[PDB]
Amino acid sequence: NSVRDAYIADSHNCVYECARNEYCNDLCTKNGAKSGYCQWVGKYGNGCWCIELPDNVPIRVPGKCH
Repeated sequence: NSVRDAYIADSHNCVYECARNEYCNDLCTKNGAKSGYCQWVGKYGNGCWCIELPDNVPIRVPGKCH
């Protein structure tokens, strides 16, 4: 598939921390996702989670934020 649900990440494999769900919905949708929300707890801790984020945008993968 060309989309996936995951933490959106930058070019350094770092999540985007969040204080508001709105921040994440905006961030996710402007990058092509259908919606998003803030995770205050999750696999990698605090960060925005996007629904159906296209695969030309990075997601947090195993390893470190560098």
